[PDB]
Amino acid sequence: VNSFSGYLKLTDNVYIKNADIVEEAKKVKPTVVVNAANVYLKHGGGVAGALNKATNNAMQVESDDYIATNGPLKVGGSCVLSGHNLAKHCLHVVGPNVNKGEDIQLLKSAYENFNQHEVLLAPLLSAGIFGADPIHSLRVCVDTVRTNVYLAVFDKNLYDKLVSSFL
Ligand SMILES: O=C(O)C[C@H](NC(=O)c1ncnc2[nH]cnc12)c1ccccc1
Repeated sequence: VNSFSGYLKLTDNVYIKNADIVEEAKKVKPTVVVNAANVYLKHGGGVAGALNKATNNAMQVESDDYIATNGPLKVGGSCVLSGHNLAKHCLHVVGPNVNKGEDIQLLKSAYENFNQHEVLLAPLLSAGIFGADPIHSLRVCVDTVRTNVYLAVFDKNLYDKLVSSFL
């Protein structure tokens, strides 16, 4: 038993809610919150800007040190950093950004990072301003992630569309 509330059940391991991931994290304090990061860990907008703002820019400061030491991530890759005031850890996962012309096939590789963690609070990778088809991304999530994932969808109309079309 865990502490998430009001989530709709989709498969053996995936739950979904129309919610602000920042507020879900502040409430649950999950072991792992997933950030929809880019390879430079420049947290400007979307999930990343929202999470970083909620940490008072501490996420960005930590991320800049990470990049200075290690260089950029790969599209499809991830790193584990602090969750600051939101979670124990933040798993920064880079899905492909269709608005940058990146390869949508890399979405499955991106979701595979979730399997290294027993339970996660996460956004829908590559959706929103990342420009991929969100129905396709939810499908890839359910068909790739085997650990317990609690998906937070910000946009109400999107959430309703995703639930109503889920197979
Ligand atoms: O779920 C959605 O609608 C799409 C989702 N975007 C957000 O979650 C989001 N965006 C902006 N500001 C926010 N403040 C709280 N959540 C926020 C997203 C998924 C993947 C990559 C980029 C964005």
